[PDB]
Amino acid sequence: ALGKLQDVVNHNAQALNTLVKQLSSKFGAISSVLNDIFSRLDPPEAEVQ
Amino acid sequence: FVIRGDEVRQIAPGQTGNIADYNYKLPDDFTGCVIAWNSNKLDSKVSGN
Repeated sequence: ALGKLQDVVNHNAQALNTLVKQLSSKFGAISSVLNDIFSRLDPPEAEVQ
Repeated sequence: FVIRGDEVRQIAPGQTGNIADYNYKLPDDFTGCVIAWNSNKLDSKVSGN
């Protein structure tokens, strides 16, 4: 019966979860950890990453 | 100044080594030009400089 009210909560929670999950993507870079990128490479192309 | 041939590559922003760390350090956001040429005919002694 209350699917209309349940859908709003489900949508918001799923969108927030997707936003959180998007944080752990390399996004075309070598690694997804910023501080690893800093420590493992020199500033020249670390800036690009 | 005058440096060794192998260490000429250390004169660049973000580099590490003996010369870059303990003798002459360049800023990360450096702008300008560096000119290096061999001078074996003027700074070499048979006995040793």
